[PDB]
Amino acid sequence: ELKILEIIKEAIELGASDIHLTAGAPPAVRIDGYIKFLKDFPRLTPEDTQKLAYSVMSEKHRQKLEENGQVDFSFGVRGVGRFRANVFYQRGSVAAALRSLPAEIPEFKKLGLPDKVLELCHRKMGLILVTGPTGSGKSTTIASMIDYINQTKSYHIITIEDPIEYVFKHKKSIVNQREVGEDTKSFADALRAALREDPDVIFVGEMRDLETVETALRAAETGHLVFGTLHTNTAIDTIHRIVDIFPLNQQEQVRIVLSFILQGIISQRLLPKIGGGRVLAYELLIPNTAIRNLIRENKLQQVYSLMQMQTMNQTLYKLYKQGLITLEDAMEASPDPKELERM
Amino acid sequence: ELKILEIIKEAIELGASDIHLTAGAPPAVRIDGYIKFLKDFPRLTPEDTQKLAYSVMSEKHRQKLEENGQVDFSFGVRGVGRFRANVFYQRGSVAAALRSLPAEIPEFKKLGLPDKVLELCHRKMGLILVTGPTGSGKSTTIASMIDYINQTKSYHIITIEDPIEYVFKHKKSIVNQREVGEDTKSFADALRAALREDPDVIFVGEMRDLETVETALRAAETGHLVFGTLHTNTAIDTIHRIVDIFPLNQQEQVRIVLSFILQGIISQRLLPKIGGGRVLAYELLIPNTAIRNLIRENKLQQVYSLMQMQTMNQTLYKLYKQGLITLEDAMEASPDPKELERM
Ligand SMILES: Nc1ncnc2c1ncn2[C@@H]1O[C@H](COP(=O)(O)OP(=O)(O)O)[C@@H](O)[C@H]1O
Ligand SMILES: Nc1ncnc2c1ncn2[C@@H]1O[C@H](COP(=O)(O)OP(=O)(O)O)[C@@H](O)[C@H]1O
Repeated sequence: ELKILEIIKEAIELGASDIHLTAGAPPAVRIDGYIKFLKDFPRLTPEDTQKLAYSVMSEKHRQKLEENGQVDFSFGVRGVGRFRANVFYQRGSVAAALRSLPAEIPEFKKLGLPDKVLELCHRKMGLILVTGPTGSGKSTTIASMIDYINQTKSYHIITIEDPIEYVFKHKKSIVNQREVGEDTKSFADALRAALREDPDVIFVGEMRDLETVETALRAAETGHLVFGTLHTNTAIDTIHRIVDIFPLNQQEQVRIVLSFILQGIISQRLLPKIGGGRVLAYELLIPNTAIRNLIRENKLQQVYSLMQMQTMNQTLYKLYKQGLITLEDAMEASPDPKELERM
Repeated sequence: ELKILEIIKEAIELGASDIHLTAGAPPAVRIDGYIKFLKDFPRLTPEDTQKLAYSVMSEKHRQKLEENGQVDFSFGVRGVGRFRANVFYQRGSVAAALRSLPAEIPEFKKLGLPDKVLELCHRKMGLILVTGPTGSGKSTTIASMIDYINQTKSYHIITIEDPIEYVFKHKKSIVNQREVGEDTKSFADALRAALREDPDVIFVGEMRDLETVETALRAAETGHLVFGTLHTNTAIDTIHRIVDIFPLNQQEQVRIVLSFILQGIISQRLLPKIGGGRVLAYELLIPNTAIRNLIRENKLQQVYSLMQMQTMNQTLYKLYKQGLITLEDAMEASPDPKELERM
């Protein structure tokens, strides 16, 4: 009767985002943001949610659920696509929460970014940054850029992910994708090796460690175009954030580096549309003659003024000068009420 | 059908720099900077890239690919020459990236350095430094110097490398080459022993550690001519860099030492030629009566002024006073626009 290899069917048939298997309820499913218990066939599940859970768990996983009452892993079904699971000892039993992994990568056009971004991928070496609150298109924006490359250039692209969100088909180039925690054990002892694996483009899924940003930066300035992703929210704060987290025995030299190596910056926030709902706000900073020198001299604040590539407001407005984002959401996402309200 | 001992053939036949074996593609190859998939015979490789990988891996290697998802090692084929590999768990499989190791050492003449450099090797003890951005001839410049010696002197030369780039034929002297990570486990507990092995010339491939530079310096001032390689870019900054990284309870005495022991300095940058492409820029500092005393008194900046052996610009120009390096690259490599532009 009960088979996870089939529970996933009725879920993918309804278009669920997440499916949850607990102990007292019948397999559940998250649809349109709601939790609905699919009693369609399965009945209140027994503490043998451990049975279904194993019909997916290897051994380095099943034993891991024992050291600590939980495991975070990804597995693939030849049926539909790939899923992300997280089994854990819930209330003296076993509970699982399978998510879903993107089988297809979006056409950069569909994203929303300008036709300027597709030029960054065409650079030769530097530090392309994509920042925003968790849930703002970062992953997608990156996979569209890394995939645009994989299509038009003859490179060996190397990505260090946790977990591998999007996957890549070998096209005009050879892609190598290592999952931090399954293929290596860190972004460092993986980015460290990326250095000596002849990769043309490196990719760190997350850069919240000194040593990580340390190398992400040493690599960016050694011949490779690296893509990094901080959780900031604006341009000014980004470049600021990375230089600040460095001992002050050369916080300026770092400003110097971040000025010779910074290839681009694109912060994002996913606001709603009076359509289906998704549209994207953002701030794009493409260094020039002045800002380059500015950053180094740290005449920061003043650089924001030269920004006639596009402040977050010249954008928070541009979406409304048409009829998409309402005035309040153009504020509940606006990095500054003051800058706007004058439009 | 598939045999790494043969994949290397078709690669060396095309003159590739790197060859890459991934999982979805057919063995690939990096030619003229490009990634080309040699479908010549091999077909889309199966996850049995682990089979080819092992037809090269010993045991202290195959097991190492298990502790961490990667191994960095060198192996030799009696066919052509020696190669550098780096196998790693890529996307739940195994991926390899074999490079290539120089079978022959260049005639010092072909390098580009003046006829002054070949005199340093003839000194009796001191600290010969070769610095530059990774990719500037350091390895080659050194192997040409260490080999010029091996040819004209009756010495026991000892080199501590990681990895052994160039190899040496016993000529008028006996060469000993230890690979850090295979023969010993460090530049220190290897340079420490070099001290008591009666070597005439010592060689540290990399000196980015206190203890390392500590001994590289204690050895240089104990009777041996040692060759070191920092990643700096100019003379002034070099000697500066090494003294600064020393607790300030005698940063001057260190300046003192670096002034009695500094035998020479030659920073490099590989610029392009309107020919095939490679020509070399550089800054050469051969201490004298003044600079010796200068360094100690730390009247640094002023020493740069006595430099009528050759500033980086008197060079960045000398290449152009002929017709090789264009004016902009004579700047995109120039350690200072100001110093030049007056030529
Ligand atoms: N530019 C965009 N426009 C509309 N929807 C987007 C855009 N970027 C991402 N999304 C959608 O938002 C969701 C999550 O985006 P994602 O990048 O995976 O989160 P994160 O920013 O943490 O990496 C996905 O369902 C994705 O399709
Ligand atoms: N003086 C030079 N002139 C022209 N080409 C050079 C010179 N020195 C090195 N090269 C070439 O540049 C490449 C790398 O130089 P190498 O010294 O091995 O890198 P690194 O500076 O990191 O040690 C090699 O292919 C080498 O033949």
